[PDB]
This record gives sequence, structure tokens and C-alpha cells, in this order.
Amino acid sequence: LDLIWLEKTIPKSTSTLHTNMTTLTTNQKGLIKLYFMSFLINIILIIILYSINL
Amino acid sequence: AFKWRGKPLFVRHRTKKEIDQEAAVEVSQLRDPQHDLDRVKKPEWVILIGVCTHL
Amino acid sequence: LVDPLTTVREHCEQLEKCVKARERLELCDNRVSSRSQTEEDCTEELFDFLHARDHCVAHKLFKNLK
Amino acid sequence: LDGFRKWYYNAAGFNKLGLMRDDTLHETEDVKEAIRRLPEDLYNDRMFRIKRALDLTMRHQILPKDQWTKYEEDKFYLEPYLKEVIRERKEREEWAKK
Amino acid sequence: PSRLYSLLFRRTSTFALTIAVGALFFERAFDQGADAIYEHINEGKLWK
Amino acid sequence: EFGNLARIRHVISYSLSPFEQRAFPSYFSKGIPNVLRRTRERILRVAPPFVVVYLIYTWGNQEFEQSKRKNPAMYE
Amino acid sequence: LELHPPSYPWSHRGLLSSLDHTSIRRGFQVYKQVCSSCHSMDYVAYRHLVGVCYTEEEAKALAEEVEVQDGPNDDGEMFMRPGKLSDYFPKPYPNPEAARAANNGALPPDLSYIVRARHGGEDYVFSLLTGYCEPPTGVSLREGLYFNPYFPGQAIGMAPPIYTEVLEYDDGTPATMSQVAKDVATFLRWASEPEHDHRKRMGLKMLLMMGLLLPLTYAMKRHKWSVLKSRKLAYRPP
Amino acid sequence: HPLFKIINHSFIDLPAPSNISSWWNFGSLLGVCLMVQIITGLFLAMHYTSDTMTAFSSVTHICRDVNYGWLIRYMHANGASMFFICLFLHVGRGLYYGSYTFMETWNIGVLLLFAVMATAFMGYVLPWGQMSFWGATVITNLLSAIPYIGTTLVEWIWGGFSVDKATLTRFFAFHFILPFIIAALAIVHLLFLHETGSNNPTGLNSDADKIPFHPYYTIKDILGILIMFLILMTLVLFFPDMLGDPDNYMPANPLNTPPHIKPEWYFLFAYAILRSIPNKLGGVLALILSILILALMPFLHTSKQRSLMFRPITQILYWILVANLLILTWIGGQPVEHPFIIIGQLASISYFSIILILMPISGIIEDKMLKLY
Amino acid sequence: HPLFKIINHSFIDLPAPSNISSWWNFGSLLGVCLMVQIITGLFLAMHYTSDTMTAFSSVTHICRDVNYGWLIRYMHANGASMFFICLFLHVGRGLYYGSYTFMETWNIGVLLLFAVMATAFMGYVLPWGQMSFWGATVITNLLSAIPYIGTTLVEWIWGGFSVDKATLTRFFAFHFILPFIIAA
Amino acid sequence: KRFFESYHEVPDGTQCHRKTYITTALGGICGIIGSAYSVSLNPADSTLEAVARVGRYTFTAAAIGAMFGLTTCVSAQVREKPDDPLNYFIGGCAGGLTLGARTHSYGTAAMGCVYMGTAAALFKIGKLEGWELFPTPKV
Amino acid sequence: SHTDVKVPDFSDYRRASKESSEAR
Ligand code: HEC
Ligand code: HEM
Ligand code: HEM
Ligand code: HEM
Repeated sequence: LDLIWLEKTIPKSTSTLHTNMTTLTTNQKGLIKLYFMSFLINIILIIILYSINL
Repeated sequence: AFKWRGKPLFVRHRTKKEIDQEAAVEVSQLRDPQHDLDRVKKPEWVILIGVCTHL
Repeated sequence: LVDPLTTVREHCEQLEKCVKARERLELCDNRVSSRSQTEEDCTEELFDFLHARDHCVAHKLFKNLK
Repeated sequence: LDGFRKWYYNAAGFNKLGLMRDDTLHETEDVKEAIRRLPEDLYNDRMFRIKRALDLTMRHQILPKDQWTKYEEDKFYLEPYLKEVIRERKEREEWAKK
Repeated sequence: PSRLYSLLFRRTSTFALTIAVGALFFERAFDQGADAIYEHINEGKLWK
Repeated sequence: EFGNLARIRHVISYSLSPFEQRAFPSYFSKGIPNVLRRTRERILRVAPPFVVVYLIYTWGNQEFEQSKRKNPAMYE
Repeated sequence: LELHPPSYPWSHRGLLSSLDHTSIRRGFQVYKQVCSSCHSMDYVAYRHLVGVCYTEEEAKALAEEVEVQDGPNDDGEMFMRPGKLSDYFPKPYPNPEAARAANNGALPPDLSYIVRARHGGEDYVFSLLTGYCEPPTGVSLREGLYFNPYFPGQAIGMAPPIYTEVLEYDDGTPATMSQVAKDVATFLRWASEPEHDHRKRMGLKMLLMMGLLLPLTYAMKRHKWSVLKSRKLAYRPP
Repeated sequence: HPLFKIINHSFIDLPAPSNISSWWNFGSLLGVCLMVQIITGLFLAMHYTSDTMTAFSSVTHICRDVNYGWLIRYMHANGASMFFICLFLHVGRGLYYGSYTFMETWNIGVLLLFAVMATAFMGYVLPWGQMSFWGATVITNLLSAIPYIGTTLVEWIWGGFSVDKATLTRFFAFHFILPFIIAALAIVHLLFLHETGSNNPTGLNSDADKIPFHPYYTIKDILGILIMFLILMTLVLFFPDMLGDPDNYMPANPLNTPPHIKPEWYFLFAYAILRSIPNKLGGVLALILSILILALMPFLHTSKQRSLMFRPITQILYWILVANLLILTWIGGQPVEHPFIIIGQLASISYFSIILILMPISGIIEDKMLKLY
Repeated sequence: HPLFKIINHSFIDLPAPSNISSWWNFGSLLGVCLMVQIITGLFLAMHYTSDTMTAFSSVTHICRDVNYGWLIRYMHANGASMFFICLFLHVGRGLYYGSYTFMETWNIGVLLLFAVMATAFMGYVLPWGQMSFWGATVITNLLSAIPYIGTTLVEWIWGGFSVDKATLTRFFAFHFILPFIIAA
Repeated sequence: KRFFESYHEVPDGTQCHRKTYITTALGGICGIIGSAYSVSLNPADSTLEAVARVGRYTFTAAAIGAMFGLTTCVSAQVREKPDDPLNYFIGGCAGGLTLGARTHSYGTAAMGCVYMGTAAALFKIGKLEGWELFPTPKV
Repeated sequence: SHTDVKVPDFSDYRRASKESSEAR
């Protein structure tokens, strides 16, 4: 319960949750086309966020 | 009720509305092809076996 | 001689959930009465209130009774 | 389509219990005939495979994964023979109509 | 205990004999016990 | 009957006496894993029909109630 | 469309909870003094009580309380005998018509199996007897009717029979309408199943015997089946 | 010894498959249930009187003064319910594992199923309650469907213009006599099976692995008998009225009719189908087919694998079939009103389309996936 | 065919002695009589009521109001008499020609004879006439002869202090159920 | 939009069908958006491969949506408590489990259960206590 | 031949010998 279970649950898990989240968000091609379309997606969603909450 | 011949006999009487409006059923309006009054010598007194034909 | 039921029905009605229901029914009552040519009755409305009240009474009546 | 197939394969499970497709063909009259014609080795092998399966089912257990059949390894031992049984069977039938 | 097996189970007839005797007594105990348990369970609600 | 049932060859079969083996060896030791192993392999084939039976049953009940519900416009 | 009586925490409800048998005593008193004027407990005879809530001699007392005339007589077409232990409870309105005559043509159903015959009977009974509330707007019950939200149609010919302090319990327990409805629901229940208590004792013995016997038979099966379940097969082509 | 030859061979050394699961217990349970029913029925027959005059009372006396008579009566009723539970699970085992290819055994089975349903129907008529009388009239009138042969036939069974004492007494005679015919048909059922031996859940030829029955599938049947006895008694001694109906505790009134009438649980799936078809005759026929579709089942097997252990698409279709069988059981209970009706109509359409159309097409597709077709 | 094989094995290709006389017919007659009794008994059971108030009334209703009910009732009674005639001649054939050396067949036979006598006794009790009631009391009393457990046994069977409705109904159940055991 | 809102209007634990449908849609919508960002950036190799990923993400998200909706609604009816935040937690608990399965990882199910359920529970509390999110400036 | 292999290890199954024979 000390060491592994109380270190894998609270202290270590929070370590992993983030580590993994940075790995996906920061693995970027660096190509402009990809990045830009993401700008496209954003414009679309924000257009909607206004639209539906008109 | 009289249960004649086992079948609970239904010898029923009808109210003014039943006695009179029954004929208003026309024919197409009537699901079956029968005639309301041809079912009763006297409209007020309606006599029937007393068993819905549905089984 | 206070019938435990009487008291229980009091507390139960005092339950807010139940309170709201009664209101609805009364609206129906007056609405029904106010409406002139109609046949709708508050029986269904009455029914709903009872279910709740009874359920509540169910929770607290048996024990009260001896 | 291989993906589908292999997938279905794992789904069917006959692989888990160490049994090739053929091992799982109902013994209809024809299948039975082909079975007989099987060279003895395949026959004896077929038998152990089937007997093994039965034992495992008895314990509601499956073979260790490694021992599982592989979509690729699976060979159809009876197929070549069965066709013949069907072919011969049909020939006799048409001739009957003659 | 080997004694049990050697004396009570070894001979098939004894195996039955012991069962027979046991049955003769089991009823008494089980009945009374369950009765009381039941009695206790429904300690106040009964004819008495 | 036995003796004429089938023809097998070279299949050796070892076994042990009942009284020489524990009654429920590793019962809960592997039983649980196995039962769980089993449930996985069959839950996706078995459960979703009964899940949609539960949804249809509830739906029917609620729909029926609403059906019984009085039209506000009724008799007004 | 009917009000569905709620679940009351009836004592006997418990898996091994027998009927009070003290309450019943009260309930019957309720049937004898109130419900027996219209309803007939045809299938319950004085003797039945002995062993539940009245002792042999005690029951004899009650049996004699009422009078029972049997037609067979040497010359007479009847002879009146105070009820004997064997006599069944006295049904009023000998012919149902009698009942209909006086009950607005509504036959008081025998309350012998009423609890068993009515869906959720024990509750229904309690609810009906205690559900005599105010009729709502728009309702137009026919002559000789009353309003109970539970009764099918909410139009039961039976007028409300339990007014607080309708009868006095010999035990002295306050005779509040409810205390009376709960007692008569327990009694009617007993009536519809005089064996309720005996059975539950059989069920307790059955659960104890099955808890003893199921793992032992499972152990015998797993003994005999271990042999195979350990069998190791090996294929040794030459 | 001639008898022992029959005995040992049939009950002790019957080479049985080593890997059959607990589902194969159920048929033996059915036989035990049959004996239990017969035994309890015999002890109901020493005090029951078919007279419409004393029927209700006869039964009342059975549950009131007959020593332990309530025990035998509720054991009989809940044993009929246990019989139908074990029967449905036996039929489901036969459908799932491809055991219908034993065609003679399957046909003797569906004959046994028809006989058991008729026996249970007339037995439920026998206590002469409110629910029994209206139930009898109702599907008896069902027989009144046939245009030229039906009407007379109905009154023939009714033995009069309408069900009355004439019926009760002949229903007592027929309900007495049919379980012995069921026992003889079960002996024929066992014979037509030993010629071929039992099937195994893998659906393969189990001739390489067979074991005796005395020490391996006897103690297993004894354990299954013990578990089935636990469920029956705990459905008699603790929940005795769970499966029954309250309106059957009222005497039979021809002048009144129970407001909410329903067949017992087991006969509902059929009830739903009957109600679903608009045409009376159509309903009767579909109803019959509902049971008969099973007999038709061995001619619909288009797969090269006997069992469904290695057939996942047909497993999904089978569990959808069990699902809408449960749906049809629920609908029968529900009254006639939206939307219970539509479900009933669909559920019946889906039931007949899954058994008739979807399973052989799925078996063809499954054979195509294994490069067999 | 596994159902037709037994039928062939017992009735068609069964090797029988060529010189057996007409006495060997009688056992087959007994089987036919058994069926006949069962069939007639079934058609008595659709109208008979096993209540002491209504048993004689139900028998008279069978004879007077059921279409050809007198025919089925007197066929049942005289078929019981024909059953015992054929049974006595079957036993006499077995005694005369030394057929008792088939010992298992003979013992199953004497068990069948005991069962048939018990069935006929309770069936004769069933119409609840004057003669049936006094006959029942008499033979039931026979049991009381038992040295120690006699009284109990008699009372058990009677189901009460003296034969009364309790008996009639259980005698109807036993008389119904024993001819199927006789068939087995 | 009048649609999604409906989820809240009818009391919780009631009309689960609509609840599950609505919850499933939201998850699915998120699936599409999520897949979109996942395809726009970190692109695929072939159009089909990406169509698949859209599907995968959409379904997984739709599933978490459904089980959340179903579990919470049912947990309510069964428990006979419509405003007990726990209901939602059980629901979120389930939702996480679906995610865990679709990712074939017991561990994810762990974090998924706790984190996801907690979040959903907080939503219930939020609604119960009238917490305001993205509030207008009222200073 | 026969000697190629030995009885597979049933220890896992084997319980924990006439002294114990009666006991077992
Ligand atoms: C002095 C008259 C009278 C008394 C006292 C009385 N009843 Fe009744 N009861 C009736 C009549 C009349 C009916 C027939 C009403 C009908 O069928 O609509 C009736 C019908 C009933 C029914 C049938 C309801 C149904 O579901 O159809 C129940 C239950 C019942 N009574 C219970 C009781 C109980 C319980 C008590 C007392 C503990 C009681 N009654 C006392 C006159 C009485
Ligand atoms: C030959 C053996 C049998 C006899 C003598 C027998 C006898 C009886 C008798 C006398 C009754 C009326 C008791 C009553 O219902 O109150 C009865 C009822 C009944 N029997 Fe049978 N029976 C036999 C076999 C069966 C079998 C095999 C079944 C199942 C298929 C069955 C199902 C029923 C049912 C359902 C009832 C009605 C239970 C109820 O009252 O609700 N019986 N039986
Ligand atoms: C109550 C009536 C029935 C009884 C008593 C009965 C009894 C049995 C018994 C004892 C067996 C031996 C194998 C076993 O039990 O698992 C068996 C096999 C079988 N029965 Fe039934 N059965 C009945 C009704 C049916 C019905 C209605 C069907 C068809 C749906 C059916 C289909 C089968 C099949 C296919 C087998 C062979 C299964 C196998 O051994 O692999 N039976 N039956
Ligand atoms: C299962 C088959 C049988 C049934 C259902 C049956 C049924 C009945 C019934 C209902 C009665 C009373 C009404 C009457 O027949 O007079 C009766 C009477 C009788 N039965 Fe049977 N029986 C059967 C078999 C037999 C057999 C095999 C015998 C011959 C041993 C037998 C001998 C009699 C006799 C002697 C009477 C009295 C006839 C009389 O009233 O004068 N029955 N049987």
C-alpha cells in the first residue's frame, strides 16, 4: 500500500497522465498545411459556437 | 344477464340515445353490414348472446 | 383518538415534492370546474398526487401504527 | 479481405482449441466418405486434434495462445478430397436422371 | 481419522450403518435447532 | 457400445486417482481468471440484444404512460 | 387505469417472518363485528382458528356464540344448533341475491381468498378500506355508491365500513381506523393462507438443508470428475 | 439378464460425450419434473372432484384441510412452471447446438411439446376459478376459427353450447391421461436418440472422447436435480404465488369476466403472435407455426458446421431470437393499446424472419468466410 | 428403422411354434381387453364424478343422458368380466402345458394378476352402490387382520374412520392409474 | 440546439431513451471534431486509413456518450434517487470504462473511471447548485 | 518408444502413503 499502490495512484499517475498528453499535443509534423487546416477547423467550430448559442 | 345456454345471456335495454342514435350509423359508418334495428324487434330492448366474437 | 394515519398524511403532504403535486391538482380542479362544457376530471391528477403521498405514507405509516 | 478473414478466424475460435477449419466440418455422408479416404496420418492427426479439443471443452478451457492455430498455417487437408466426393456424388446423380 | 475409516467406512455395511444411525439422530437435532431458530426469528409473533 | 466407438492411434492418456488429487485444486486460483476469460469471449455476442430489450421495454412503458397522459387540449 | 397501492412494510412480509398471530386475533374480531354482516368467509371454519390465535376450548366458545340450524330432522325440516367447532363461519344473505338486494346489487365478494384474489391484495385491502376519499370534480357516481381511488372504476358499492373507533378491540389496542384496517388485512391474509407460518418454517429447513447438501454433492461430483479433469492427453505418432 | 441388458446399456454405460455442459442436464430434469408432476397430480386426484359443483371447493379443501395439501398443490403448480422453464431451455439448447439434425428425435420432441402444452392448458382449466373459465372459453373459441369444421368441434370439446360441467369433467379425464402418453413418447424420444448418441457443444464427432454415464453424468444429473429442487421449493415455500395469478382465487363467474385476462407466462409468446395477426384464422395458424417452425428447423440448416460454437454471426442472430422471444413474452402481458401492438407485430415479423430467412443466409455467409462455399 | 425394428422383432418376423392351439390366442385377447377397458374407462371418466353425493347420479346420467353411455358402461363392466375369463384361461394354459418353467415371465404374470385384481376391486367400488360400499368395507377390513400394523393400514387406505368420500376419491385415482402400470 | 438542452429539462432518471440518445450524439460530435484535429494534424497515410480513424474516434466517443447516458439514467431509476450526484459518477465511471476498453487498457479504465466520473458528478452538482460557466461580465 | 517421456507432472493437481490412505 505504501510505495507502489499509494505512489502509482496519486503521485505517479498524475505524472503519466500529463506526460502522455504532452506526447500527443506536441508530436507535430511542422508542415504548414496541417497546422493551417487546424485553423480551418477552429473557424468552423467558433462559427458554430456563435450560431447555436445565437 | 341470464346465462341462457351457459353463455351469459345479455338481455339489454337501451337509453334514448342508444334507442335512437343507433340507426344513425348509416352503413359505411357501420363496421359490419348488419342493420341496428334489424337486430331488435323493439329498439329499446336489445337481446344478444353476450360473447364478443373475438375468441 | 389520533389515527397515526392522520398524522402521517400530514407530514407526508408537508413533503415539498408532494406539495407541488397538490397544487397542480387544484389547478386542475378549478380549471375543470371553471371550464363549462367538459368531461375531463382531475381523477388522473388526483391519482398522481396519491401515488406520491401514499408512497411517503408507506415509508412512515406502518411503524407509527401499532 | 484477409483482414476480415483472419479476424473472423479469431472470432470463430476453432483456432483457439487447436483445430483447423476442416476439423470442424459436420460429418455428413459426403464428409464422412472423404474422411475415410484420408491418408492414415492425417486421419490419426485429425483424431488427436479433435480429441484434444474435446478435453479442453470439458474443462471449459482453451489452449495456451502460442499453441493456437494460425490463419496462415491452417491447411485444408480434406478439401482436396471432399471435392472429389461431391464431384463423384453429383456425377452419379445426373446419370440417374439420364 | 484412520479409526473412522478403518472402523466405520471400511465395511460397506458399517458405512450404511453409520449413515442410518446418523439419520436417526440428525432429524432430532435439525428439527429442534431449526425450530428454535425459527422460534427466535419470529420470537414474538406466534400463537403462544 | 464401448470398444467399437472409434479408431484412434498412438494417443497416450495419463490420469490420476480421485483420492490422490485435491478436490478443487486452484479453484478460485484459476477459476476466477477463467470465468472472466470466458465472459470476455462471449459478452459482445450475448449482451447487446438484451440491452436493447431493456431499452425497448422501458420505452414501451414510458411511451404507454405518455399515451395514457391526458391531452392538455382534451375537453377544453 | 387504476391507482396501484403502495408497498407497506407488512410484518409477515419477511422471508421468515410469520404472521403476527396476535394481530390476527384482533383482525378477526374486526370481521366478526363489522365485515360478517355482508361478506362471507365461506372457506374458514371455527376449527381453523384453533392453533393460530384461539385455543381448542376457546374456539369452542366462539363456535357456540353463533347459531346454526341444519335441516335434517326426524320430522322437522331443521334443527338449530349453536355452532360447533366443525361448523364453518356463518354467511349472511344466504343467496347472493339476498346480498344484492340489500347491497345495491353488489355482491360482497367472499373475503376468504380476497387477499389472494386481489392483485396486491394485502395492500389493496388496506388501501380500499382506507381509501375512502373525496370524489373529484366531474365524477357522477350512480345512486348508492362511494368514492375510493383504488377500487376498479373508483366506484365501490361498499360504503366505508371502518369509522375510527368502529369497534373496540378486546385487547384494548386503540381502535383507530388504521389499526383496524391493518388487523383485518392481516386476518384476511391469514384466511387466504392459513399455512403461511408453517410453510416459512419448511422453507427455513429447506434453505439450511440445501446449504448443507449443495457443496457436498458438488464435492462428490468434482471428485468423480476430477479424474477426467486432470487427464493429460498426448499424441505420439510413431 | 434381459432387463439389466437394457438397463446398464441405456443408463450406465451409454457412451456419452465427455464435454457436454450443464445444458445437457435439462432434459433429464424434464423427466424428473414429469415424474414429480405425476406424483403430485396423483395426490391431487385423491381429493379433487371434477364436478363444477365442488371444484372450487375441492381445491380449497386441498389447500386448507388436506394434510400438507397446500404443499402438494403448490408443488404441482410451480412444477408445471419449472417444467416449462426446463422445456424452453431444452429447446434452446437444441436450437443453439445444432441438435435438430437428429430429425426423428426433434420431431418426437415437438410432438411432446404440443402434448405438454395441451396438458398444462387443461390442468389450468381444472381448478375452475374465474381465470380458468374465461381462459378456457377464450382459446377454445379460438378453435371456432375453422369455418366448416371448427364451430361444431368447439362445442364438441365443450361438450355443449358453452364450457360448463361437461367440459370440466372431460378436461379432468384428458389432463389425467395425457402425461402417461407423454411418458411413452419420452421413451420413444430416448430410443430415437441412443441410436445416434448425444451431441456435444463443439458440434464435432465425439467418438474419440466418450466416457461412461454412471459415475460421470449421473452425479452431474443428481446435482442438477438438487439445484432444480432448490429453485422449485424456494418458489413454493417462500414465493408460492409468484408465478400464478390472483384472479384464479375467485370462483368461476360466467356473468362477470376478469377485467385483465392473460395466459400464464409460458403460453404468452404464442399469445402475442395470435393477437398480432389481424385475421383470426391467421393468428391461429401463425400461433401453430410458432411451435411448428421448430419442426421445420432441421430442413433450414445450410451450414457445414453443426454447432454454433464457431459461428459468431449466427450466434448474434440466435441471441436476437431469444431477445424478441422475451419481448413477445412481455407484450402478451401488456394490454391492447399503443404501442404494445406495433411491437407485437414487429416482434412476430422479426421472429419468423430470423428463423426462416436470416439464419440460413448467415450460415451461407459464414461458410463463405471460411473459404468453404 | 429403430422403431420398426422392435415392432418387426416382436410381431412380424418373430419365430413362433407352428403347432400352438387356440389357447395361445388368449394372452393377446387379454392385451386387447386391456386396451378396450382403458378406452371404455376413458369414456367413463369424461362424465363420472368421484363424489359420494354425485357418484350414483353420475353413473345414472351416463346410462340415461349421454349418447350411447349405457353401451360404454356395460362394455366396461362385461369387459372386466371378459378380462377375468381370459386371465383364468391364460393361467390354466400356463399351468397345464408347463409354461411356468419360464420363471421370470411367470413371476411378472402373477404380479400382473395381483394388479388386475386390485384394479377390478377398486373399480367395482367406484359406482358407489349398496353392494360396492359393503364390499369395500369388507375387504378393507380384511387388512385389519394384520397382526400389529393392521388397524393403521386399514385406516390409511380408507383415509378415515370408515370408508366414505375419502375412499371413493382415492379409489378413483388408483383405479385410473393402475392399468397403465399393468400395460408397462 | 433546443434538442441537446432537452436532456436537462425532463427530470433525471426519467426518459432514459432521450438521455442516451442525446449523450450519444454529444460524444459523437466530439468524436468528429476530435478525429478532425487528429487527421488535420498528424495526418494519415491514405484517405481510407483516415476515414477509419474518424470512425474509430467517433464510435469510441459515441460509446462513452451512450454508456454515460445509460448508466446515469438507469442508476437513477434503480436507486430511486434522481438528484444524487453519485448517479452521474457511476455513469462517468462506466463511460471511462468504455474508453478503456476501446483503447484496450485496464489502466486507462482506471484513470478513466475516476477522472471521467468525477467530472460528470461535478456536472450534476453544477446543475444542482446552479454553478455558472462562461459567465457574462456582471462585475 | 515408450520410454521417451515420463508421466506429466500432476503435482499442481496432486494433493499434499497408506498412512494417509485412510485419512484421504
Ligand atoms: C355494512 C356493509 C359492509 C361492511 C361493514 C363491509 N363491507 Fe365490504 N362490501 C360491501 C358491499 C355491499 C360490497 C360490494 C361492492 C361492490 O361489489 O362494488 C363490498 C365489497 C368489498 C370488496 C370488493 C372490492 C373489489 O375489489 O371488488 C372488498 C375487498 C371489501 N368489501 C372489503 C371489506 C373489508 C376489508 C371490510 C372491513 C375490514 C368490509 N369490506 C366491510 C359491504 C360492506
Ligand atoms: C397424470 C399426472 C397428473 C395428474 C393426475 C394431475 C392432476 C391434476 C389435478 C387433479 C389438478 C387440479 C388441481 C388444481 O389445479 O387445483 C391439476 C392441476 C394442474 N396440473 Fe396437473 N396432473 C398431472 C400432470 C400434470 C402435468 C404433467 C402438468 C404439466 C404439464 C400439469 C399441470 C397442471 C396445472 C398447471 C394445473 C393447474 C394448477 C393451478 O391450479 O393453477 N399436471 N393436475
Ligand atoms: C418434456 C419433454 C421432453 C423430455 C422429457 C425430453 C427428454 C430428453 C432427454 C432425456 C434427452 C437426452 C439428452 C439430454 O437430456 O440432454 C433428450 C435429448 C434431446 N431432446 Fe429432448 N425432451 C423433451 C422435449 C424435447 C423437445 C420439445 C425437443 C425439441 C425442441 C427436444 C429435442 C431434443 C434433442 C435434439 C435431443 C438430443 C440432444 C443431445 O443429446 O445432444 N426434446 N431429450
Ligand atoms: C385406465 C383405464 C380405466 C379407466 C379410466 C377406468 C375408469 C372407470 C370409471 C370412471 C369407472 C366408474 C364408472 C363405470 O365404469 O361404471 C369404472 C368402473 C369399473 N371399472 Fe374401470 N377403468 C379402467 C380400467 C379398468 C380395468 C382394466 C378393469 C378390469 C380389471 C376395470 C374394471 C372396472 C369395473 C369392474 C368397474 C365397475 C363397473 C360398474 O360400475 O358396474 N376398469 N372404471
